[PDB]
Amino acid sequence: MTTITGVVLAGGKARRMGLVDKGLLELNGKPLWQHVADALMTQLSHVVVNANRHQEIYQASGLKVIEDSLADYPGPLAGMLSVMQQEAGEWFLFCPCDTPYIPPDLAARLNHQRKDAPVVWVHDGERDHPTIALVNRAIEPLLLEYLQAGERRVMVFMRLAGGHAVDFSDHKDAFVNVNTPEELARWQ
Ligand SMILES: [Li+]
Repeated sequence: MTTITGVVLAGGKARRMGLVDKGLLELNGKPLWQHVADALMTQLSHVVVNANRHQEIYQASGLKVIEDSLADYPGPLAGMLSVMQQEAGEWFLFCPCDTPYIPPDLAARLNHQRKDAPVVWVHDGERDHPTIALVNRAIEPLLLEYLQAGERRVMVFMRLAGGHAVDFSDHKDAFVNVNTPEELARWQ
């Protein structure tokens, strides 16, 4: 009943059981994934999180937690597809759990710039961020076919799907990501 569902991508898998859970690393007392979720909730009413470890911890802030299908597909696309299979509604705005400064015009600018394409993603002036992406429902069967073919490459898929980059180069540093606990330590 709203137009775009926001989605925090907190990562797959768990060949990572027993490793750092990056989305739960805290920045000024608040888990990174919640900084992303809170920024998406500024701009969208309905926001969910895709998480495959520590689900109970993710569930404690009261948002729906969506787990990957047993297919165990690789990479960020697998989370996107699991969310589309488990949520209704025609558009999704995905964002990884490690980019806590995303701006309040993310959804609005991606939508303004979509120009009829079924997918658009953020370019920050230096690089594409193809997991920060506004995706139409119609992508679901193409994603399923691509992952069932054993493919994983995110940019390749976005290109095959007819998407384009949207220029956010004027948003200084809104798209910086925390790659490691070492980097997080610097942003405190
Ligand atoms: Li653990």
